[PDB]
Amino acid sequence: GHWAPGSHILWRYRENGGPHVHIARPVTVVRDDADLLAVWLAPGTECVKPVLADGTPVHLEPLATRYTKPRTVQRDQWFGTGVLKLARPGEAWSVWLFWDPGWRFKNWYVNLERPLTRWEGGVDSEDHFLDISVHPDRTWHWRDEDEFAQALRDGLMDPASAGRVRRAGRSAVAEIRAWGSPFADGWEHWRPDPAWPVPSLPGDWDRTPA
Ligand SMILES: Nc1nc2c(ncn2[C@@H]2O[C@H](COP(=O)(O)CP(=O)(O)O)[C@@H](O)[C@H]2O)c(=O)[nH]1
Ligand SMILES: [Ca+2]
Ligand SMILES: [Ca+2]
Ligand SMILES: [Ca+2]
Ligand code: NA
Ligand code: NA
Repeated sequence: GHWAPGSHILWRYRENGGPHVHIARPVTVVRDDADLLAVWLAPGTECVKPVLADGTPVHLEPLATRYTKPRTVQRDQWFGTGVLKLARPGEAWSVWLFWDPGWRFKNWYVNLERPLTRWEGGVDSEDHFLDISVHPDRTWHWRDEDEFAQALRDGLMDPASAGRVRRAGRSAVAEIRAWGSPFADGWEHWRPDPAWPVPSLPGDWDRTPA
């Protein structure tokens, strides 16, 4: 079934090549139907993110060991402006919209990922490392090609899995070139309902349904 707009759910990613949740983001459902799930991640929301086992930031670990060193999780608020996330059921990416203060639209962000799986409390995925940035002038470029390369070097991905990610990348680029959904759909002009509260991080944010 579908969640009513205004519902609170969790949007989650598992650790790379493991079963445990490492990213958990409480979000408000904007739209949920057979064609699209859209959610709003508000500024200040309490989230879960990965850190290295010593609590230090993943991004600061050299690439050579960034994906080999032991990790844990940390609660942290969503910094900066809120993000709108959009995902077609069954599709191997979601598209997130980023704005600067004053709702100055910055870019669409194509997050290549395992198609979201729905469960009672939200949606779960696995990030595929490679991303795409799309600018308001319709141009585009890759992000994190080097992290994608590193992940395959460390066996976080098979040649076959990597191939599937590259295929997804080509399909997303095809949509960008054609200016299809959701790029063409004016979500850059969407605004959250000011009455919506900031959703809480559930104490059981890490539960994994069978
Ligand atoms: N406003 C805001 N943006 C965030 C936050 N965390 C992460 N992001 C953004 O989400 C983007 C993707 O996160 P990542 O770099 O950890 C991963 P990946 O590139 O594989 O999706 C980052 O570039 C970062 O800017 C946050 O708390 N607030
Ligand atoms: Ca990503
Ligand atoms: Ca990335
Ligand atoms: Ca990145
Ligand atoms: Na469908
Ligand atoms: Na203002």
